[PDB]
Amino acid sequence: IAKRAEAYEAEYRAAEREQIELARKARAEGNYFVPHEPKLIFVVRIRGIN
Amino acid sequence: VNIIKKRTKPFKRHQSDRFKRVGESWRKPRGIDSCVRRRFRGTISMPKIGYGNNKKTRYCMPNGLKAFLVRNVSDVELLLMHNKTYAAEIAGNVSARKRVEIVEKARALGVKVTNAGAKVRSQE
Amino acid sequence: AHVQKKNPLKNKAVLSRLNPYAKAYKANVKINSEKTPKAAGEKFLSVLHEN
Amino acid sequence: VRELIYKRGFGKVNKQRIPLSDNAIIEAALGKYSILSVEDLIHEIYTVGP
RNA sequence: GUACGUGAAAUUGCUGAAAGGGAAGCAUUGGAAAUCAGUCUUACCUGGGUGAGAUCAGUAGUCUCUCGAGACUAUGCACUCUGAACCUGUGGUAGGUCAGCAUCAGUUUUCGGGGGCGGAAAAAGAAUAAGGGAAGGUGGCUGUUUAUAGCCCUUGUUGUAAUACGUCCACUGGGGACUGAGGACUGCGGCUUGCCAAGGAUGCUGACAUAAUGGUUUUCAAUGGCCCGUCUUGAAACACGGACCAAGGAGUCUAGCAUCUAUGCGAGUGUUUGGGUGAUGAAAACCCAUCCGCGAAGGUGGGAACGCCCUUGUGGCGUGCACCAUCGA
RNA sequence: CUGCCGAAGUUUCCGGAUAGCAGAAACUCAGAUCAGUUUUAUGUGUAAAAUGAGAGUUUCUAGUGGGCCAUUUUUGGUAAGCAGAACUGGCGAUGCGGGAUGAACCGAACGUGAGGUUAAGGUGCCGGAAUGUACGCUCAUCAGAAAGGUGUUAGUUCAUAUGAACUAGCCCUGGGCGCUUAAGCGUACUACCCAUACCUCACCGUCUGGGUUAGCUUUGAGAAGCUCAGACGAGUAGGCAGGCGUGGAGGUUUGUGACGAAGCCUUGGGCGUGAGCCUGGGUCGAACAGCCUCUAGU
Repeated sequence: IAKRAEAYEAEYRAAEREQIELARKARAEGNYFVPHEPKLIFVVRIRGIN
Repeated sequence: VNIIKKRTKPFKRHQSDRFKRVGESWRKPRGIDSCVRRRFRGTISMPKIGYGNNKKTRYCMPNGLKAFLVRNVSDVELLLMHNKTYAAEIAGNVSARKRVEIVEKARALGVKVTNAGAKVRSQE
Repeated sequence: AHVQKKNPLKNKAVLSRLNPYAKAYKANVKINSEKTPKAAGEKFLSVLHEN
Repeated sequence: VRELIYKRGFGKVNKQRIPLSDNAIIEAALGKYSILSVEDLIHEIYTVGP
């Protein structure tokens, strides 16, 4: 479990670094980069049962 | 586990104060348009199972003992092994003669008597 | 079992029960002060500072 | 994603709202899917795994 | 005390109490006055002495049971025991209520500090070598171009400036409130067998108790709340019924039918028309003769349960209830 | 007296039989089907992916078998309104916060409590909460919460600094006290107030899912017991369940009672969610009760 936590944190930090580096390059050479569409959202109910 | 009650005041019947033919014993108001039955503000409460007390504290006097009604001196003997949780209530019609026999026996047994000073009188 | 609910964030001992990684994190990392390569396209700046 | 599962993440074990305060609960229900601890549960949610 | 058992409520008179600007009324929260709840260090343990007793005698008898288990009667008080009674302790620990702080735990609300990554790698700005420009023009003279103020723009400009914003910290330091449910032991973790903030509160103290904490009554203070039942009407509006109190007062008893459940028996079933009988209520109970009533007039697959296994588990091979499909009769 | 479930409020044929809703039982399956669901795609329907939930039968039996309001949809209207059908929800069986108050509006749907935070609405006072910050607009001599104006405010456009024509806002003319660069309006951003709502915990009950015997010195076998976990809690008609109480009856407590039964009153003390119960004091003077069943002029 501890090692699987190492891989997950490494995967998360690499993903954030890749996305930041992806946008820096596009801004550097002028092309426009669209980030990948997210697959996960968190819904919160706001209206009651009436 | 201390003796804590969800409510002190009794449940009186609705409109039982106005009338005298109406008894204070709680009666469920079945009136079709009864707003007091309808739980409006400024009205009275109503018995619910939500008002029950702790099941490890139900029937417990404020000092933690549960009242136990002893008719004669035989009954006060069986509280030998529950003296820490039960208190020997003396029945109301037990004469002053057997009333002393019950209190003197219960004093040595170690149990607590709730009405040990009724109809009797000490002498030094 | 589980008489009470203890917050993994608030309680550090429950965190060790759930996170056998929290012992070694070192969350803060120096990823700067290494001749930062200022990245900005010149034409990107031109279209930024227009109208 | 991490904070909700830690502070407010309750399993569904035998149709009961069982809090996830120990890693044995997740693996007893999600052992067949190689989910064995809370970190894996976060990774199965955040990365949207199979 | 013959207006005579108990003497309730309505209702009325006297007294005491508080309250009393067109109601009252009740509910919450208290306060006040008035009044009750309940109080208890006391016992335990240990030490010795003194006299004891007995369930104890390197002891003697009877009784009832089943050798020894009781109840006793002598006899001695050791050997133990009786925390046995007293002196001896002035030895040691001290039962409820209420406040105080502390270390913790859960739920929180509120101030902080320190940092990571990201954004025009903030933008700026200062710093910073210039150029150009015009101004609301300094100097020169409204006009003018850095002067005897300079500014702005453009580069240049240190740099990886810093701040801010956004976000993260399994970074950290304080303040305050409300909770203690559970009751040996487990479990899961960390520190290193032990210990711990890890499967729910424990310590240090005090005061009160020999009143505090409490409860009840009247009243007041703040917040509130349109008369109840019926009927009407979505709803009300309503229209009714209600001067007050006590007592009386309305799905009951029975034959028939069907259903569900319980019991006895089960291809049976049911004594009580009647007879036998019943000495202690004998209208009960108990027993059975002849009728009579009501009943009575095969293959295929899916399947409950079980066995054999056997790569086990998975499944297969089967045997197949109730029943359902099917072919059937 | 308490606890659980709880409609329908009406189709459809035709006073009814149906149905439907709710139950109650019996079945078969979760490796099976579903959904006031959403997609995909084939031609709005149909068919085949996600999101969830176990889903489907048979039997028999209570109640309903109205409406009102609102939304919408239309048709006509008809002075004008409106009317007429529908359409779909809400109330009706439902309390609470707000709207001055007020059944239809805005919130939110209910066990008893402690803390926390909110929704709608609010923070001048009554009134819990900033006489908050920034920016404007409003002058009413009826504010405020069709038009005209020697009415302003900002102005725009066009003419040659001035006018004309205009643009728009607002005023004038046609809940209380008070408020006036607001305590009015309009926008924005902070902070705060509080509901039967949301969170965390306690407790009562309900349902559901467990655990428990060669009854192991944890002793917790009234197995009808003890124990563990989670969610839940409006309610009429109606369905189901457990209890409290009265008179008398067989059993029982080797029950109570002239040292005071039953009864009665009383701001005595307790117990139970409650029906009810136990007890102290005062009167009182001859009977009475707890428990298991039987029973009814309860």
